[PDB]
Amino acid sequence: DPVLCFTQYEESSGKCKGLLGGGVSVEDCCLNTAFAYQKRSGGLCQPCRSPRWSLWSTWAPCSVTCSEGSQLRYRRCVGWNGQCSGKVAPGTLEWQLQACEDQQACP
Amino acid sequence: EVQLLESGGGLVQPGGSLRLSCAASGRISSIIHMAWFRQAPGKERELVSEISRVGTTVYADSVKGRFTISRDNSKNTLYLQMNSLKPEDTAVYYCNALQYEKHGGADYWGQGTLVTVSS
Amino acid sequence: GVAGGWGPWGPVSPCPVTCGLGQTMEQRTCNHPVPQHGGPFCAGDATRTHICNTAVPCPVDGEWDSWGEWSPCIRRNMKSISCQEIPGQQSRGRTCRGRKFDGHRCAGQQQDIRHCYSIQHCPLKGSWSEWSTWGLCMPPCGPNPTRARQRLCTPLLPKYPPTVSMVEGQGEKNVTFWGRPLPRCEELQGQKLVVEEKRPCLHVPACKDPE
Ligand SMILES: C[C@H](CCC(=O)NCC(=O)O)[C@H]1CC[C@H]2[C@@H]3[C@H](O)C[C@@H]4C[C@H](O)CC[C@]4(C)[C@H]3C[C@H](O)[C@]12C
Ligand SMILES: C[C@H](CCC(=O)NCC(=O)O)[C@H]1CC[C@H]2[C@@H]3[C@H](O)C[C@@H]4C[C@H](O)CC[C@]4(C)[C@H]3C[C@H](O)[C@]12C
Ligand SMILES: *[C@@H]1O[C@H](CO)[C@@H](O[C@@H]2O[C@H](CO)[C@@H](O)[C@H](O)[C@H]2NC(C)=O)[C@H](O)[C@H]1NC(C)=O
Ligand SMILES: *[C@@H]1O[C@@H](C)[C@@H](O)[C@@H](O[C@@H]2O[C@H](CO)[C@@H](O)[C@H](O)[C@H]2O)[C@@H]1O
Ligand SMILES: *[C@@H]1O[C@@H](C)[C@@H](O)[C@@H](O[C@@H]2O[C@H](CO)[C@@H](O)[C@H](O)[C@H]2O)[C@@H]1O
Ligand SMILES: *[C@H]1O[C@H](CO)[C@@H](O)[C@H](O)[C@@H]1O
Ligand SMILES: *[C@H]1O[C@H](CO)[C@@H](O)[C@H](O)[C@@H]1O
Ligand SMILES: *[C@H]1O[C@H](CO)[C@@H](O)[C@H](O)[C@@H]1O
Ligand SMILES: *[C@H]1O[C@H](CO)[C@@H](O)[C@H](O)[C@@H]1O
Ligand SMILES: *[C@H]1O[C@H](CO)[C@@H](O)[C@H](O)[C@@H]1O
Ligand SMILES: *[C@H]1O[C@H](CO)[C@@H](O)[C@H](O)[C@@H]1O
Ligand SMILES: *[C@H]1O[C@H](CO)[C@@H](O)[C@H](O)[C@@H]1O
Ligand SMILES: *[C@H]1O[C@H](CO)[C@@H](O)[C@H](O)[C@@H]1O
Ligand SMILES: *[C@H]1O[C@H](CO)[C@@H](O)[C@H](O)[C@@H]1O
Ligand SMILES: *[C@H]1O[C@H](CO)[C@@H](O)[C@H](O)[C@@H]1O
Repeated sequence: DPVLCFTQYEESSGKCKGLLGGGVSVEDCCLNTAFAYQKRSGGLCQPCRSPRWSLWSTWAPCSVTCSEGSQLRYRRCVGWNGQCSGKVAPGTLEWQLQACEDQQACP
Repeated sequence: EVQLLESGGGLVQPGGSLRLSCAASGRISSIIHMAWFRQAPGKERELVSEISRVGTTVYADSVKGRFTISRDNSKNTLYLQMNSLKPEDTAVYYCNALQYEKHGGADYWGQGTLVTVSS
Repeated sequence: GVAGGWGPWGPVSPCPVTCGLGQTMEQRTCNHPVPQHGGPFCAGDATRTHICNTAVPCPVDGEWDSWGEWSPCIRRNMKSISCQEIPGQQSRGRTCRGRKFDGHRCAGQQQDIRHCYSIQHCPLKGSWSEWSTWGLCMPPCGPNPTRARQRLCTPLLPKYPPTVSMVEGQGEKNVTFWGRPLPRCEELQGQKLVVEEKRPCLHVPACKDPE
């Protein structure tokens, strides 16, 4: 199924950069494992290198603006043609959940 | 076959430098990577640094910035320039050359040369 | 003939890469059929930028996987060094993964070795730690997440040197305690080793992939 193929993966962000063009399979795109690709124009960028976990995302805003709530962060198995540790496919998320509190008391 | 012959080992103090050389001969056109490995007392032989025909290199984290691998194609020699030497660099160092897979994938080895760093 | 019609697109120059895809200019010729006797010329661009595919894989350098677990602390001349002031040795390894199509080998040690003292199953005097900070809410995405904190019966490590010279020549290698000891505390809340309290997390947001 055709893919958008790119020459760079930003890594500090999951952003494809340097469009080479569409109309090419991911296999052909990833013959150079330094490349990256998007299945759709406004979608997730995956690098062509072998999979590994990305860095944890920032914690999302606390689930309530006042009193105790909870907040999530996540990381993604990014790459192609393999598995991240845990025997899991590229694209999979792992999540962490923590207690949080913006305001202590609710007006 | 490719034959490798290293030289340059010796005794140096911490912070000193030494340069190893390795002259290659034989079917050198079949080689994709040349490398230095070392075997420290009590340890398995490990790759220290390697350089491809196109010029890309990799270094062990423990020697990065201190050691520099290079080739003189006009002399068919490979060099390891070691600076800022530390006692933990003491080891027998071996020249290595690896063929492209399309030529058979063989590894070839020099005989080894001893580098001792001591105060 | 009079009619103009483009021939097939084709590269202007060889693909400027030795593996994978690259970009190249491509061109086409007004010769399918050639205009003749004043008939119209082919309309459109004679050139475009386009992907070219060498179909050859690029080298892929190896990379180390993660270190495995340390092997048991042992000394080659002795059956058991546990619970004694005797350094032994211990190791762990890792593997170079993914190298292909003449990529580089992994540089550095495949095995890591260190000195160690064994406290595996050693009785040691224990004392109860203060509460740890609350942990993560678990399961992060499953029903009813809860978080935990603990007090632990913490062993008093024996007061051995942290570094030892194994050889008459100078050289102080670190020595690290290894193994699970058996710390001794009087019970707290009915427990000898771990006391744990749990609390629900509140207003848990759903795990939705931003994608
Ligand atoms: C004796 C020298 C180190 C001496 C040193 O550090 N002197 C400091 C000083 O002079 O102050 C060691 C460095 C690496 C060793 C060798 C390497 O481990 C490879 C190989 C391993 C064998 O088990 C034993 C033979 C030997 C050739 C080893 C013999 C010998 O064990 C060597 C050659
Ligand atoms: C025995 C071989 C030479 C074999 C050879 O080819 N002889 C000619 C022949 O008869 O064909 C030599 C070459 C390099 C040597 C080693 C290297 O100098 C490094 C290191 C130097 C230490 O003095 C002694 C141990 C040793 C590993 C050396 C022992 C041993 O001295 C080695 C391994
Ligand atoms: C050997 O032990 C020393 C001493 O603990 C380690 O050196 C550092 O020591 C400081 C204390 O002064 C610690 O806070 C650091 O965490 C230690 N590590 C580093 C990298 O500086 C030394 O790392 C130990 N060596 C090994 C191989 O574990
Ligand atoms: C975020 O800011 C606070 C100061 C409140 O004004 C929040 O208003 C609402 O009040 C309920 C409880 O009274 C909270 O649980 C919610 O966060 C919110 O619905 C405001 O959202
Ligand atoms: C020609 O031969 C190929 C076998 C590779 O060795 C090529 O190297 C590769 O070139 C691209 C950029 O053109 C890099 O992205 C790859 O990482 C590099 O290995 C060589 O040019
Ligand atoms: C997320 O967790 C910690 C930072 O909180 C690090 O181990 C790393 O950044 C990981 O991706
Ligand atoms: C979550 O926690 C704080 C923000 O609350 C930071 O350390 C960072 O954003 C982390 O991801
Ligand atoms: C070639 O270019 C387009 C179609 O590719 C048309 O304008 C016409 O067919 C011309 O021959
Ligand atoms: C070039 O463009 C497409 C294929 O790339 C076709 O319409 C035709 O082959 C043209 O020559
Ligand atoms: C393994 O060793 C180090 C990281 O521990 C680096 O040189 C590189 O990541 C290699 O694959
Ligand atoms: C093993 O060593 C440390 C963790 O003990 C890290 O550098 C990394 O996890 C490596 O694989
Ligand atoms: C060996 O060292 C400690 C246990 O002594 C842990 O960091 C881990 O088990 C490692 O493999
Ligand atoms: C914990 O249990 C009590 C304190 O509750 C004592 O036995 C001692 O402090 C131990 O550490
Ligand atoms: C844990 O609980 C409280 C503090 O949260 C104190 O009683 C004490 O620190 C205990 O260890
Ligand atoms: C856990 O709960 C809050 C923070 O989440 C504090 O009371 C303290 O950190 C405790 O360990």
